Amino acid sequence: PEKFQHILRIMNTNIDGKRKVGIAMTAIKGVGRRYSNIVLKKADVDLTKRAGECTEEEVDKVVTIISNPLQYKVPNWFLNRQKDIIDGKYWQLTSSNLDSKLRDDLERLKKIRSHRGLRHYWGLRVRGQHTKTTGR
Amino acid sequence: ANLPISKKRKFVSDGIFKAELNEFLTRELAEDGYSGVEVRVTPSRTEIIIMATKTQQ
Amino acid sequence: PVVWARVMKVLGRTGSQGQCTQVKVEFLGEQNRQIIRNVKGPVREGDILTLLESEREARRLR
Amino acid sequence: EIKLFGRWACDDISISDISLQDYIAVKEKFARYLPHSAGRYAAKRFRKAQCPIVERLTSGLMMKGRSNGKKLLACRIVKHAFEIIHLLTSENPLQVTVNAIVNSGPREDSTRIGRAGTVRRQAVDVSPLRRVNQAIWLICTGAREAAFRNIKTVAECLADELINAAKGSSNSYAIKKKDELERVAKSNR
Amino acid sequence: SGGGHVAQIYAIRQAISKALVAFYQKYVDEASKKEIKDILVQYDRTLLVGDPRRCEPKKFGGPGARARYQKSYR
Amino acid sequence: TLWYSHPRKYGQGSRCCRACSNRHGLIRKYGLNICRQCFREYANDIGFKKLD
Amino acid sequence: RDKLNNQVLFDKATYEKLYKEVPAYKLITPSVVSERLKIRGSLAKRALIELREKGLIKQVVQHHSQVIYTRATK
Amino acid sequence: MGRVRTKTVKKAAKVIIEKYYTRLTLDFHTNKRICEEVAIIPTKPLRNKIAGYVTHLMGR
Amino acid sequence: KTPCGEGSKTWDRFQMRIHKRIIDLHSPSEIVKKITSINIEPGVEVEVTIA
RNA sequence: GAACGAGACUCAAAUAUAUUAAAUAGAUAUCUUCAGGAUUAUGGUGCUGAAGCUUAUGUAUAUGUAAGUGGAGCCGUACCUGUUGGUUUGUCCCAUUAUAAGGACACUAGCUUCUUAAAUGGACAAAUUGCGUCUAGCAAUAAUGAGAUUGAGCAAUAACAGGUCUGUGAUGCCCUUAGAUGUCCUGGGCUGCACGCGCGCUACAAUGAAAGUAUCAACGUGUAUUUCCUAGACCGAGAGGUCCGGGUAAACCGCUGAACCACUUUCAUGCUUGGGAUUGUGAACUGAAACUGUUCACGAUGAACUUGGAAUUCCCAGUAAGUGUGAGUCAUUAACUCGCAUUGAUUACGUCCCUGCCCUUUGUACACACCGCCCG
Repeated sequence: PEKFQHILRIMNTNIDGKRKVGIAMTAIKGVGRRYSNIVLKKADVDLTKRAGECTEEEVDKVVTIISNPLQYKVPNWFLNRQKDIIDGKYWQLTSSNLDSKLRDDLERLKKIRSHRGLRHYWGLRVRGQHTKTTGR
Repeated sequence: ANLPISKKRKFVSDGIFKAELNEFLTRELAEDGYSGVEVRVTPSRTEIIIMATKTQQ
Repeated sequence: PVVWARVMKVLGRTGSQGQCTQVKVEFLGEQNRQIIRNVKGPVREGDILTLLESEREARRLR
Repeated sequence: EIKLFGRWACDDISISDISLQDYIAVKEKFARYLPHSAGRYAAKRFRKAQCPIVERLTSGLMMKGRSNGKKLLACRIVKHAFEIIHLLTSENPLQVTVNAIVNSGPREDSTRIGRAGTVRRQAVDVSPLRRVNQAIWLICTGAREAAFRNIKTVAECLADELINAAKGSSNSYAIKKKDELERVAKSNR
Repeated sequence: SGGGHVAQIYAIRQAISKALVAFYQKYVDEASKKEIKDILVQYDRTLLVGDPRRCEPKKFGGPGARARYQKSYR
Repeated sequence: TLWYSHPRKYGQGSRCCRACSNRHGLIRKYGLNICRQCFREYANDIGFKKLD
Repeated sequence: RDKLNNQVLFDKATYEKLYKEVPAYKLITPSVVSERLKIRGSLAKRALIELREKGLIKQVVQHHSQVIYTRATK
Repeated sequence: MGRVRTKTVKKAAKVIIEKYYTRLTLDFHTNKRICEEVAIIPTKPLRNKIAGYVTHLMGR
Repeated sequence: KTPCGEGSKTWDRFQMRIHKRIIDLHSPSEIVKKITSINIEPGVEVEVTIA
């Protein structure tokens, strides 16, 4: 049966809740397509259920544990951004704060004038491979 | 060699010893017209003969 | 239409190699009126084909 | 006997197209359960003329790079496709395909003299051992384009059209491009 | 041992067809000589042949065994 | 000593070609170090008949 | 263009219409599930699990990515 | 597909006209075996090419 | 194959087959190296383990 | 009598293991924990406190289980399966530390099919209604493991202004060396990128994709001032860490028990978990030392691509193509090439159109040879 929600909404995006949550709830920006099943079975929800169910009485647990990953039994190497090292907090930024200090991290790369951040400014392919014919 | 190395290198580590020799006997004794060799690794000592046209050289 | 067509001979690959190996098709009701077609397709003796047009003769046998 | 290939029968099927039998010793003298003969079918000019209609389309779905080199996966599809044919009017796929390929082959006329200044001088007859040599191929092309993107999967789509190609125009799966070239080749001769 | 999956499946079907020609010819029966293979000259089911096909060697200059990469401007 | 650089026991340069001192053409599949271009005619006589 | 306005939706508000079905159904797969609209394939894995009454229905075999049903007709 | 025995098989094919007219007959496997003593074939598997010809020689 | 390998890529092969045959024994100590240097000839070195 | 080239020969492998035959590989029998078949045969026997489980627990884990409990089980034997290990000159032994020989006995109580090529073994077609001409009735598919296992190595005459002086202690002459081009001392570069071009890799998914679950390779490589193949524990989300073991190799990895393919579930064909380009942070590894980078995983990002214009490649059978693995250089890094196995089609079974190459006949005013010569 499916007559319940047909839509969802969390912080920073509206979840298009049509698909099954094993492939659906990674549409939040900052969550890997295996990181959902890492969190959701720790979030005590049945993964075989589609996203027409799993409304707010199941979303209530999943929202704060993104803000508190370390207090919810996930190790810090299985997190997105540990080793900041600025403030030392092993974070996981998501969909607003992913891009908030994205430019601020390479702002230091313009303060320290390093060629990694200069390649960000000049425009290349992301890493240091050959620019004889990639160069676009 | 006091090493227990197996047959896939024994026939070439002592095996290129005859080809590195083959121009060394050409170069050092070139006064004779050095023709060829015959080596025989016997127990406790090895001997190699050298054929030439000028043999009291 | 489905007018019967049995074969007599398979030839060299004329048609400038479309392997259009021509033939001298024999029919059922007669044995003497029967005459050439230039078919496409490899043929053994005994290929009982059925042809549409019995009016084309294609008179450039090689 | 050695009928009942998986489920039904290998006998009780003989259409006498007049006089377009004397085709192939198909399986009345060549009883089988699965078509997996191993390797040797390209050794003489005519080895597959002593070999059934039902061999070649099993291996005939092996194209497009990531789908060739898989025959026993392809025989799985077509064996399970064969009871879709038991679900369409409950007719066995022997007189579904052999009644297809009478009409699923381009009849007699195809257009090739293309090494000349034009192309239009064309074949008087097509040999029936080359009718079936691509009549099995026309339905493979219709099998991919039906099951390409979103429509309906490979297991039902080729069996969707074998009795629909038992006679004429349903759509342009393959029935058109069996009738496309035949009217051209008499518009050219 | 050896081969892949269906190589051995093509071999274990050979196995007892290898045996009834090698174990009916000593004590059992000589009706079991000729109707061994009247069943299998109607078929032969590639069962009494030492199949000579084998993976042919790869030659130089290309990736295939009998196929060498080109289109290099001519 | 001082400025006596490159402890060359990483990478082939320069533990290479005791026979002919050719750097970038080394062959090592039995441990020979013999300039493989020279090896094409040194193969006789070190066995190495082309049987096929 | 079958862009299929669709949420992956269980919808037992059409399961009283999921016995409109079997007259005159004959070829029911999750791929010919496109006959009914609101076409699914993954909740339509679930949608014919309880279509196995062995009465008014018949299947051949369940298989990975291969499901085929029909009517047990007269 | 040579349709005659092609290369230099008259090393034996015209020495058996008078020097070995007899000492053989129409059997192909007999004169398979008589060739080994009449000439020192140094690598043998040339032998049946210069033995198998007598099936065409004595018939002609 | 070619030195300074510019042009018409070609390859060569260097086969060298080492063959060996094994013969058993259960015998006293020195009765086999009474056949020490016969028949010795270049290419073969014969190993015998008395254990 | 010409002679070389081509044939012929040489290799792999198909092929008879008849013969020679075993650290290995083994078929075979034998023996090693009733191996469930009281659903092939059978006994002490079962509702009668038995197996099982409760309590206190006896090294401040033997945990039997009698007692609590339980309602019926514990115990006998086997044709078949399933076994440590031992029967390759044996069953007892003589002898020997023990094996072999010595005896009886089988009087072979593990042999040569496979693994292993040692040597031999193996295609010639007699016959094809037409006086194809008293010479090729090649319709004998047959016959047959085989019409070659058929793939390869060698490769003449003639030369090119093909490539290499930066393969070398092959080298002319040239050049520079007390102001070195050498030799290098350090680092950078060969990886610089608005662009053109080349061979490739990965994909553009629902024959698929995803997590499990079934299970088979072959070619071979394998450490010795050691830095390699690797077993088996330990510690680790993983990368990787500690401590020991085997293999100089048919012995150990290793039944090299590889990968798609097989099955089941999860995704429904959404530019979506198709696809992984890009990119931040951490965790690591070798190199003294790692940055338009030396590689390797973890979370995160999810670019183009929905099959590719003009054109243009490779190939006729275990081939193409799919899928792996070995080896090469290798401290570390393979998308590369040299091998190898595995899955295994289509479509010819042929012509000279296309583009080349040969043969002559023929034209020529060309002969640095039609990229010619050459006219106003």
